[PDB]
Amino acid sequence: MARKTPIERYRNIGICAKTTTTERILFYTGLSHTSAATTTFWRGMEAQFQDHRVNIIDTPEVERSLRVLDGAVVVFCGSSGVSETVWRQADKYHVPRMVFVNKMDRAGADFLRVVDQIKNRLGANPVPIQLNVGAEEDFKGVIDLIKMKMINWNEADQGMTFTYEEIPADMIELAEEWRNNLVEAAAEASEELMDKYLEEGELTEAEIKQALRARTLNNEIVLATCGSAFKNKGVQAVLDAVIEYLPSPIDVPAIKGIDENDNEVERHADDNEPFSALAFKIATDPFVGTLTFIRVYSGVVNTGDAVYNSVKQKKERFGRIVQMHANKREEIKEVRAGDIAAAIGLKDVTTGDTLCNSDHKVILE
Repeated sequence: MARKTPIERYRNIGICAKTTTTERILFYTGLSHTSAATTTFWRGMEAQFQDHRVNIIDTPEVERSLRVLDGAVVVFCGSSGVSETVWRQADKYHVPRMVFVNKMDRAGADFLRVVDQIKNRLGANPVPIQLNVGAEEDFKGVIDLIKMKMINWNEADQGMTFTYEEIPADMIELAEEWRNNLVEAAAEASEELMDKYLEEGELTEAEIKQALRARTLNNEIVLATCGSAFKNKGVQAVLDAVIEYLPSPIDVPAIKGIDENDNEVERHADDNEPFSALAFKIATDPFVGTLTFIRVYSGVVNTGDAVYNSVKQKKERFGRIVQMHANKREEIKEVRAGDIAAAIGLKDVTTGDTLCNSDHKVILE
């Protein structure tokens, strides 16, 4: 029995802030194709990618949530802005992140101000990849600084389609100043990119995206976007950024746990590694009893498998397994490395417990 979706197309993310951003993500993903974790599909605003499985993990415990997700979308209101406690813990666990400055349609909205605060108050290195076109009631879209094009989302579709257009005349200089910043941000990813940047004064879109992705993954920068969920202008582009810049399960370090001799060991994101998983939320249900949400880090688990609860030091047997989608449940038979699902009816599993292969015991938490 083989893997159906390559592990590189998974994005385990948290949306940290939230309810409006998440509801819009479920809406866009749904028509294009609180629950502890919801699986959605996204192939890009222009269907420019293969289908990616985006597992959206509900975020507030906090230290546990950050190990369950691989990357995060940290959402800041355009008017208030800067979270500080969460950001610091994220730094400790080296969680790659991007930033979404939402509510750009509201009074007092100022994208660059929020960005300057992330740099100054949070000690981060934010790099905008967009510029808002207007603010408050004048907010009508964004500028994709990499393509150097304005995104005009259709109003009747609810932003389900858009058209690329030219950067309006009064924004050209501002758009160029910030594109220069992002390019130099990309140039510092390698010796080769810097040498080209210095000689030619430019980099290709593919070079810029690869570089910005690498710097996001090594926690050197945080890319910044903006928009408005209510005006259906922006979250569609956040979803593209998740694919382009946030990590897959093989882009983060192997999870660490403790073995039977109290020594630190790791479990690599590979289906051939011994099975290991963390139970991160247990939800009750009036028809199926309990839903034990697990993040699988390594190996595979199937319905009928005997596994070991390393905390309780007892065997559990997996029965039914489900993944929650926005509008239904998919009943499944296996859960592989890098994925999230819920096991129905486990007997004695508590939140934070590790489930693993009996012959390679490990406690993740």
